[PDB]
Amino acid sequence: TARALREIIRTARETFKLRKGKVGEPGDIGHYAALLDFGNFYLAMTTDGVGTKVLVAEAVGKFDTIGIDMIAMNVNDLLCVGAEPLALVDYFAVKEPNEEVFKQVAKGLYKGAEEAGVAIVGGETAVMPDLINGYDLAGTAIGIVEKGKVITGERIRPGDSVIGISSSGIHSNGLTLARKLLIPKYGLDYEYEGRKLWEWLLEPTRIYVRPILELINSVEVHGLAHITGGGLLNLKRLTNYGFELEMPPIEGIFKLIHENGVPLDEMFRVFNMGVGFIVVVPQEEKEEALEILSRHYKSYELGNVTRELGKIKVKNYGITL
Amino acid sequence: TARALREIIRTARETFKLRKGKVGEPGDIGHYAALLDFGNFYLAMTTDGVGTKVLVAEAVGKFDTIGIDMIAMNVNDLLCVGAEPLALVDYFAVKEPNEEVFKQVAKGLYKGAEEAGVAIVGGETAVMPDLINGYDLAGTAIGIVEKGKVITGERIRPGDSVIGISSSGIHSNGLTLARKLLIPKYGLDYEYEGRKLWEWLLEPTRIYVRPILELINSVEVHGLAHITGGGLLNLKRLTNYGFELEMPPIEGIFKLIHENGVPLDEMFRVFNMGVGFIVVVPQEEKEEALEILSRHYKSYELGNVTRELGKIKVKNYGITL
Ligand SMILES: Nc1ncnc2c1ncn2[C@@H]1O[C@H](COP(=O)(O)OP(=O)(O)O)[C@@H](O)[C@H]1O
Ligand SMILES: Nc1ncnc2c1ncn2[C@@H]1O[C@H](COP(=O)(O)OP(=O)(O)O)[C@@H](O)[C@H]1O
Ligand SMILES: [Mg+2]
Ligand SMILES: [Mg+2]
Ligand SMILES: [Mg+2]
Ligand SMILES: [Mg+2]
Repeated sequence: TARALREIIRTARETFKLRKGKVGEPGDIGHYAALLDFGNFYLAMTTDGVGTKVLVAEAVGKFDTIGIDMIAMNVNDLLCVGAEPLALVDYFAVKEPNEEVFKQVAKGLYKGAEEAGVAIVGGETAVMPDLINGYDLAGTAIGIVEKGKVITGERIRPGDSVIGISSSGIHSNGLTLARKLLIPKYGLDYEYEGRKLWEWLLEPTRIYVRPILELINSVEVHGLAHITGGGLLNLKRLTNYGFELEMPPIEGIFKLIHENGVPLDEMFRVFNMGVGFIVVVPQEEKEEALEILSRHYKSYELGNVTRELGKIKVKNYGITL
Repeated sequence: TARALREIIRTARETFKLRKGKVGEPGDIGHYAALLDFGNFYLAMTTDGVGTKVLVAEAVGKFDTIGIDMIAMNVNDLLCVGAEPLALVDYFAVKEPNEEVFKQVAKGLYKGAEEAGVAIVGGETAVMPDLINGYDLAGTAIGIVEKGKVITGERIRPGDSVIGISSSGIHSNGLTLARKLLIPKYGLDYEYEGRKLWEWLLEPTRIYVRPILELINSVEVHGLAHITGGGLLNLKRLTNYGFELEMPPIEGIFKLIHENGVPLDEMFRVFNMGVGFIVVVPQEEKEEALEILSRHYKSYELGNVTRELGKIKVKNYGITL
């Protein structure tokens, strides 16, 4: 996947000169959102989809929260440059204009937008049954960050505290491995800790806008990472320094996947393993940061930034990424 | 589709109040781009895909122009609120990450971006074979328009001049009808009026940024319409007044589609029929408008806006929409 993308990223970088010295001049590609220079402030913009989570929603006739996943995926990324989310458009590529599916999608769109503080300002509906085997929901979000208040991770230093905010569950990454591994063996109706497998797989992605905007307005923040594709590897997008981490107990759907033979190092690169968002703050700000985040969701002191460049050591599981 | 979309549109309008009085407060949904209030200017933002034209690219193995279709679909829509395109992200949802395909997609991306004057600032690559039967390429673009310079069509008045700019060909709408009607009977190698069927179907969408930016900076412009889905019906989005039009002769791929049994009333509602972009200007600007446009592409005085309401009379074809 990354080797195929090389040609597109290189070409994209060549277009940057088109907006040189002009409104909207961009930063580099590779971070959680693009930054566009509008003088006093940057506009941040990111585009992200839900993934094959939508195939579970279809089987049980419940798209009621898939719009939450879409909104969460986009606005949580905007947070990772320090931006306040403002607006979103949605791209709905569908096999058919199913009024039942669309009515369900609409319910979660409002719930998500209110929690994220964004207006849904437009969108695109593409009915292409020869191209789409289902209902693929994506979107694009923009937000604003003042010049001088971008948070890319360049301020991360060894000794910084690393704090994790609990995920609500599987979120929207790793669904293809989980679907292929569990559904044929167990059935979608398989009951695990009092909920059906489809409920574990469909649990809507958590939205972190309110705790993170409160955090960055109260304490000095050096890095912010939304845990999506790549798992804990997303931390290396913030800094060259290493991490020493104690990850929380493996529970819920992650335990079920693990007990079905996925190696532990693979799942910390694929699933969020209970931690959906990670923040990096100076050690002296650790307790206030935890107090702020713990108002909103269960949060963990995970560990510390080290001088072991490039390594992520999950000490309590004996895994090094 | 419009029926299935009612609950999504209704719900999206209910989210507008989340940004009431804040940066990014939106205008209404329904137009070619969303308008976001940033004080002295609006940010315009739109999201659009290529459509099943990608199936033709995949069947023949030629992907080096669908990046042009994507960028054209998005930046041409930005023009229709009077905005200058600035930046675009691409959403590439694929069955497989083929490096040859991606290498070609990147050539067309660069050419579209340079002609449109936009930087490609990021994007998203979703590998989902259970959900995608090919290579679906879409994107989101943003532009800027100063307060007091928004061109919505509200200034359109009876008597105004209606000018059409030629398309390059089929552009990116109606491909589902053209593919299903023509390929099984003729094959993609069939020769028609000097070109193969696949060349008729894959001709890249024209980009109108340079002629339209010159036009709005030179003359008074009352409305701008990019001719996409719905064909000439897109004029009804600008105004409730009527139109009296003479459309150019039926040529090339539209002629072959017509000869294969699609009535002209349907094709003026599906295909651009030779006109890719329409502008409405007061009659005293008509000749200067034609001068400017004709320096970029073949353009036509199509007709006038009428005091009569709601109808689009294509006079020389005896058709009323
Ligand atoms: N098709 C694409 N076109 C342009 N840039 C892309 C594309 N896919 C990914 N990128 C860029 O590569 C980086 C990694 O993106 P991704 O792997 O989706 O992670 P994330 O969503 O967390 O940024 C991002 O900065 C993104 O903008
Ligand atoms: N899935 C969606 N969610 C929100 N708004 C949508 C969606 N699909 C279409 N719209 C809105 O409907 C209007 C028409 O959309 P569309 O038919 O794609 O035409 P266009 O690209 O010419 O605006 C646009 O204002 C768009 O923002
Ligand atoms: Mg993302
Ligand atoms: Mg559209
Ligand atoms: Mg469009
Ligand atoms: Mg992404």
